Amino acid sequence: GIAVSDDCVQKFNELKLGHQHRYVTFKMNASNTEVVVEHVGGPNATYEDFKSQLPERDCRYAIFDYEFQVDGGQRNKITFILWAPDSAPIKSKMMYTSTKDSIKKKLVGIQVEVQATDAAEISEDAVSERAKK
Repeated sequence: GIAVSDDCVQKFNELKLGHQHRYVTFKMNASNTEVVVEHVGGPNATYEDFKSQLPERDCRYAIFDYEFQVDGGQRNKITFILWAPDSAPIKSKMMYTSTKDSIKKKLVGIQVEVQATDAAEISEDAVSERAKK
């Protein structure tokens, strides 16, 4: 029911098609009618730059273009992150849970999916483990 704004796609395509952003975060608009862009990370922005601003008691969506080395060769995984901390209100968790397939399906090209409910789960450690396979 919640719609996904076109700009969501648009920033996503920048990250994906032109490697313009390291990550894009998405949140429910004030009206709870659409999913909108929260933060755009620049191309050299860090993992900590993303993870540190995640709200302790609210949910978020994100796309992190996760980069790593396999035998010294460069690798990239477009990773889709569902942030849904245990402390977020029921209303919050229900809204993002119901809208996740819609956003994901519009964000063509997702290679890896992570769901995290706390600090260990959204750690770089846990996310790269998933990203490297």
